Amino acid sequence: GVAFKELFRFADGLDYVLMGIGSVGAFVHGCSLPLFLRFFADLVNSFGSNSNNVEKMMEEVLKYALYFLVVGAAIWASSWAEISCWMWSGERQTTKMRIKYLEAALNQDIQFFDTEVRTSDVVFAINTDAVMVQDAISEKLGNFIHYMATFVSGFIVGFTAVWQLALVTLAVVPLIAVIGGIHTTTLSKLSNKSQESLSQAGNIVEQTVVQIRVVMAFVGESRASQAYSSALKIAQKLGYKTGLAKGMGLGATYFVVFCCYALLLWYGGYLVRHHLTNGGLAIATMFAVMIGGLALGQSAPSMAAFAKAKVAAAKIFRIIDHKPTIERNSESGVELDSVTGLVELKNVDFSYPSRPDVKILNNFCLSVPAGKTIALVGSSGSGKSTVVSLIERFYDPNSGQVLLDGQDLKTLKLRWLRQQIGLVSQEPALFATSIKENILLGRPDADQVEIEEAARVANAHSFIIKLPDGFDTQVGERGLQLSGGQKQRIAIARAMLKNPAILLLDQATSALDSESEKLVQEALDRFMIGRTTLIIAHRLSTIRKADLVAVLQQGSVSEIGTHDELFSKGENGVYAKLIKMQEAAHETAMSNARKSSARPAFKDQANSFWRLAKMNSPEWKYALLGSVGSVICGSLSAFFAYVLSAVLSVYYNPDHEYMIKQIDKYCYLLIGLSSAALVFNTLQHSFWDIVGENLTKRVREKMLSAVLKNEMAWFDQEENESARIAARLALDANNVRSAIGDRISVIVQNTALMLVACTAGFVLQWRLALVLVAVFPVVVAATVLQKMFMTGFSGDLEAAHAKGTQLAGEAIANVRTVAAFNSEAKIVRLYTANLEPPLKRCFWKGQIAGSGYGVAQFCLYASYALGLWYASWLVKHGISDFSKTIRVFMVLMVSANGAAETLTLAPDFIKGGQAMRSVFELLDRKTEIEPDDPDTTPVPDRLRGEVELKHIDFSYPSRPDIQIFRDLSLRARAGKTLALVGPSGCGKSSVISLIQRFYEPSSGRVMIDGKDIRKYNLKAIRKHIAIVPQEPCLFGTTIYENIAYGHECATEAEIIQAATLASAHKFISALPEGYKTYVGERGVQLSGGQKQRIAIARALVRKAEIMLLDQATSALDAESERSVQEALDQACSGRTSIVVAHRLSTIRNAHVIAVIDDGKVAEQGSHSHLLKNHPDGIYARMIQLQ
Ligand SMILES: CC(C)[C@H](C)[C@@H](O)[C@H](O)[C@@H](C)[C@H]1CC[C@H]2[C@@H]3COC(=O)[C@H]4C[C@H](O)[C@H](O)C[C@]4(C)[C@H]3CC[C@]12C
Ligand SMILES: Nc1ncnc2c1ncn2[C@@H]1O[C@H](COP(=O)(O)OP(=O)(O)OP(=O)(O)O)[C@@H](O)[C@H]1O
Ligand SMILES: Nc1ncnc2c1ncn2[C@@H]1O[C@H](COP(=O)(O)OP(=O)(O)OP(=O)(O)O)[C@@H](O)[C@H]1O
Repeated sequence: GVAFKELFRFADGLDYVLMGIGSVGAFVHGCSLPLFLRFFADLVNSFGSNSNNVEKMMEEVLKYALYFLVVGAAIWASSWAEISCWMWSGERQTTKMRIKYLEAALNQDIQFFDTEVRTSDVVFAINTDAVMVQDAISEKLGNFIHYMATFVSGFIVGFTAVWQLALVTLAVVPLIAVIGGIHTTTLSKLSNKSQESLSQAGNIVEQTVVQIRVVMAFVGESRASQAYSSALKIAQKLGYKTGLAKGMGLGATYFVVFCCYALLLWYGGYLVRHHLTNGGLAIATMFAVMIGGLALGQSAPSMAAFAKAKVAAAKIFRIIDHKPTIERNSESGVELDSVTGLVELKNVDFSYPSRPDVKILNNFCLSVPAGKTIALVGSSGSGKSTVVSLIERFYDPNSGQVLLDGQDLKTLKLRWLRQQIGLVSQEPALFATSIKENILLGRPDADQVEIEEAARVANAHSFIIKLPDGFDTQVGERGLQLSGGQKQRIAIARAMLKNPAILLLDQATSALDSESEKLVQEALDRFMIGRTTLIIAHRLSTIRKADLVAVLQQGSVSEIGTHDELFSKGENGVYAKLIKMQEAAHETAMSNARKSSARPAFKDQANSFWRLAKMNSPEWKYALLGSVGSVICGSLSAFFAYVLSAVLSVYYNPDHEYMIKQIDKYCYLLIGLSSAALVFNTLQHSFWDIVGENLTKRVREKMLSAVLKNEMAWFDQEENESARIAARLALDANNVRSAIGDRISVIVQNTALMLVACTAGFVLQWRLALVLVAVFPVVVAATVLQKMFMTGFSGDLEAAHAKGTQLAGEAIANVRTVAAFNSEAKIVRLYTANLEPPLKRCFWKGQIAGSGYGVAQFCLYASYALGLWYASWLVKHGISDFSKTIRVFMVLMVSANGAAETLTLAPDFIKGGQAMRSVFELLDRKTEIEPDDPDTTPVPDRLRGEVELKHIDFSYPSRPDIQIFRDLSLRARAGKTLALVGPSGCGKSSVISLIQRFYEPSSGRVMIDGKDIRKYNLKAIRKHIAIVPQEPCLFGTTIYENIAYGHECATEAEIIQAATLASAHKFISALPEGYKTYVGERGVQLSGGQKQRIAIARALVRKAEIMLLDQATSALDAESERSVQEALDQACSGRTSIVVAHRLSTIRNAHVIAVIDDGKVAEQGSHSHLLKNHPDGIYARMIQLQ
């Protein structure tokens, strides 16, 4: 909360012009609809009280039908200057704010991102705070002068027209506005209890799409639809009451509005027959208070955005001003002439200023000679990037002088000092630009010639030519998503252009494949010529090429020697322990880097309006009562325009005895047809939600029941991942609710007006009811634009500014890399030119949408001055009179307003969603493997378990390049063991994926008991085969269910004995709730070793003859692994087993051990066989490894 009138601090001379015009021109538009009614009261009062002198009919009406065109045409230059000088004065005060919010955050030291505000929010606050400030300069101030103009002019064309009918009307507007306040709140209670329950029943599909490999493995793909049904039966009983609370919520408006014109239109009839008030002045005074009375009601939402503005701007002015203390522009600095790379650190102690007690650096002493290959290889977790983060002078040391040619870092100029030092971190940084721009961030003023040879030295120039756009390829969201080595070599070239004198490299090839890390070292050795070089490395090749090696120890330099002297010490020194931490990062890198790859016209609406509304036919008895209630509220929207009209004819009758009677009908009917509005308005909106929701639940339970029939190969395809399936069941399920439900209640009750409004037109006077019906399109159009107003034109500016935000998103997040260069003037000048095409676009939407509301409020107030011109032309030529003509006119205009307050009450159909394409694509995709196929040979009794593979070839449809299996055959015998091993990670699990029929082999037969797996019912053949997954994640339920999720039915004693045989029952007996303990992702997270025990407890319940054990290791307990295997000795009692593991002691007693090699078996035998008959193979060497 800064204040008001400090938001406008970026203002200049010209923005004090666009707010003068945006205020006065928004004041003329406010004082119009009051000063239109008094040209309407004075018209009818003169048109209707001269029924004997026809000469004072022409020059009276034609005078006031030229005060409508002026009131018309003065809403060109008062609504093409309000809407088009605030939405352009909120683009010269927000856009100049986002520039200074990036000139004063990237120009701020790193410690500001540590002890002040997080880096998670300063990337957030440029997106969410710099929009809700912009909505309080432009729109919600322009919609606030406009109301106080209507409000004050609501009470001066009011209280001086008629005294005593203004005081009564002002005692009514409370009774309306306090009921419209009940209507807006009690919906918002259910609007946040309903969708919260949908987020409860929205992750129940997320606990199946993520774990699809276990759900489709077992039979239970139906029983995880049985929860998603019953978790939405809650979401109807929070949806049925939404209609019944909106049904009475409109009913208590049409009860008060009718029963407050039973008074104001009686008390008007008391005034005329005591000679105080005419007939124009008693319908004008009645409206001009009920215009200005309710126009104060929308002055609160424009006020509420002046509360969130002044506080969400206060988070931005914290960073704008914010004096630093480190001397970046230190023009009282010194300069050198010839550096040599002489770097020394003496008695340096340093830790972070976030935990000011640690001793990360403790008397650090490094001596770097000029032009060497010195390497800092110490223990992990001992800094090992903070040491790099001081030679750059990110921070400042607590105590100790950092020497550079015998000079301190607190002497030179940082703008000049950072130019000599090149730097490559572990992960590089490339911004959403082209290629040459991401190269010129090192040095600005190089030509094209110096760039092209340098990237060729870095071995990047080859595939840049292979790119289609060359060096103008837009790297970022587009740019065909270059690989990590390709991202690496550009940043290597980004330092080569700079020509540094000192080199700093921290884990260059730590995340690169064996192909490109050779290619990097081909470029590094070219770049390490004659330069002072400090490399923290990852492999021995740099260590062998290292000149001098220093060894850290707990924040202290321990060993200072060479590559050979530290190697000659043997295991006496720490250099042998450096090997112990070396290849721990070698093999775990590209195994896990593989895991990143292994884990990854009107005929369009022809039947989609009809096939959709054909499965919506067990409920026709609830949509032929809500159509009855849509006609009755169709009449009462137009019957009210008749009573208000025909009273206005009674006021000009000189018989004060027909006037007491013929008011006393139109007051008693107005109460008698007020009680039959509230009763028949909770049938129009209540029964069009019981037809509403019971379609929507019937669609959500067919989509998930038809996603789970697609093959496993369908499910990892490009768009079918986890976060994109729940979107197709959240957007497509709710956007299809508003297509059959709303647009029968709207299309009918905007026809029940026309049979009652135009009937009064084509009975009383058949000639006036053509000209009004010909101009009847432009009236109902012009009321929609008065209702698209008050929500503001040009909404949702996230889409117009999502491209420019991405450059500020990556720049703040890379604040060490950006400040490692002097690239803090280009990220300013490139944040500019991502705004200049979305700045001119917001301009020309001002000059178009300003006039598109400008004309359509002139064609309304002109078509009133042509309707009421054809009134006096009939009276002058004796074809009609006053009583029939003004009874026609006000019916056809007040009903015309009542039409347009239907289209903006049930919105979102006029291409509100074309999502009907996305639904029927998903319900009607055809599979190739039917998971429950009728007419198939059944499963026999409890079989011997003959697993056998014959001449099998495989290829994933995601990557059909590499063939996995090349004429592979393998046979499990009648129930002993077929334990398999192999090299190169747990990708070997793609043998189990062939048995489960998750995929299809390229050639061969998958025969079981001499019978193919295409000759069984697929759920029936997935009955007898258990499977332990690799990394078990669990369901957000009880442990008692996750073990009961292993059979069709479940009994108590079967769960208890099996978990005891699983040997997890002990600590389960020591848990707080034990079996009924709530686990998953919403409660107690467990250990990975106990996650293994639950998964093994799952598989034992199946009593499966065939069993497929994946990696049962990484249960870090030598006691438990032996004891579980003792039970696993009994877990194969007459059972066929494939056991796939790592440690050879598990397969020590295995019958048939085989090795995967090049799509073929390598060796066949066991422990006593392959060490006897083929002792020179792979099976003997890995025993010495373990
Ligand atoms: C026949 C026309 C010449 C007419 C006078 C016209 O100028 C005027 O703009 C009409 C369309 C408006 C002006 C005031 C409006 C009313 C504003 O005050 C009312 O009585 C409110 C009460 C309540 O808010 C209703 O939902 C709308 C309702 C009932 C409006 C119905 C239509 C109007 C009567
Ligand atoms: N503000 C901070 N920024 C970074 N590290 C911090 C900070 N405060 C404390 N630290 C500690 O500094 C340590 C630096 O990490 P570590 O010593 O494991 O090597 P590293 O810097 O991560 O090496 P690399 O970046 O090459 O992986 C962290 O373990 C962290 O606990
Ligand atoms: N879930 C998956 N979907 C599609 N393709 C995959 C999947 N997992 C892995 N792959 C592909 O298979 C390749 C290697 O995984 P695979 O399962 O073939 O291991 P493997 O060759 O059997 O390993 P091993 O050396 O242990 O025999 C990867 O390059 C990857 O592209």
